[PDB]
Amino acid sequence: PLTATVDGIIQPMLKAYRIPGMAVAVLKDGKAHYFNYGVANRESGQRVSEQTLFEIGSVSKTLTATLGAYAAVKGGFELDDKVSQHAPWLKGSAFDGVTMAELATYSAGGLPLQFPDEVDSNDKMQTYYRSWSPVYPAGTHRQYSNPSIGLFGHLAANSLGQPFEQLMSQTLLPKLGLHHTYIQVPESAMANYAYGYSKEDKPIRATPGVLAAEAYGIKTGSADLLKFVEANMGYQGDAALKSAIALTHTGFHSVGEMTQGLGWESYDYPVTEQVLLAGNSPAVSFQANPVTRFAVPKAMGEQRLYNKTGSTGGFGAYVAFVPARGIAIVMLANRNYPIEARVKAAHAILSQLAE
Ligand code: NA
Ligand SMILES: [Zn+2]
Ligand SMILES: [Zn+2]
Ligand SMILES: [Zn+2]
Ligand SMILES: [Zn+2]
Ligand SMILES: [Zn+2]
Repeated sequence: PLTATVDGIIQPMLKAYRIPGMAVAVLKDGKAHYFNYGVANRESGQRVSEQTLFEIGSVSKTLTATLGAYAAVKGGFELDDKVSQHAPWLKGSAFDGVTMAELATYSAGGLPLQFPDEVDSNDKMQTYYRSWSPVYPAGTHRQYSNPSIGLFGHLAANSLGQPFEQLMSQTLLPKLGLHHTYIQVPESAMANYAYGYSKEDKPIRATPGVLAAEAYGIKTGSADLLKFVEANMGYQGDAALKSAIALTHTGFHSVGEMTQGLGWESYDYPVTEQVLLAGNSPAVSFQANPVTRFAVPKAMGEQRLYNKTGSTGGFGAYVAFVPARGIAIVMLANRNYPIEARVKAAHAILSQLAE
């Protein structure tokens, strides 16, 4: 049984981690199912719905990756192009020796998790990339990195002659049928925007930063985010967007049991909880690891679990889907609670959905 299942997993988790609100959406047998808990705003008491806007943090990277793939499919660049081919200001830099695909998959050579301290203007960002010295040879190490995929999204949008935000809001989101998903939440929708809650229980929301839109800037609810997942299960429409989504299901290297694609990370299905936790642990996400290189990028197919974790100061999100079994789960919360718990919860739920 569906509702009691989700409730049984989710609600104890909300109490244990003091999660004020969570929106959950699952895909099964071709239908969306919504389960909503608690409040978007603990002081007003406004209840969470599938239309409540959450910061989804790095789940945004899957949309950025899709935009990037779309630009590639439309001929703005080839994934194997050197980065400086698409960044005149980077010619002569280390990015002469880095591909767009490496940049998208955090394997450029040791770009850090966050921009350094005062790399926080466009002009200082440009100087930063220009003067960057690789820690590792290109394509040998995976180090999860906002600068890395941030630059990828930025240059990809530029290859079509548009700012990232414009290409996302005027082309990609509308073509995916996502009309309630935002990089900047309009006044008209501000009523739906949840508050995040810090470790100290203060209401907070993410602020704009250098390449923040690209790396972790999407606000959306569970309904829209599930629609994006549905497009990843079977999109039939514009051939280009279909081809783009297909590119995000391509694997470029692996780290242990996890295969890195564009935005999505995936596992061989069926996958155990232990393997899913490991692939999403600090061991993989907060340090550089040598990769298992692929002879050529590989279409990963349907017998996979695809996922992405996402966090901001006040928000915690998780998404996972399994195309061959037609199941997916979206979990959006307004507290940045341990990824470990997100993963157990989702695994327990998906396990039941499969059955
Ligand atoms: Na069974
Ligand atoms: Zn239902
Ligand atoms: Zn500054
Ligand atoms: Zn630029
Ligand atoms: Zn629209
Ligand atoms: Zn696919």
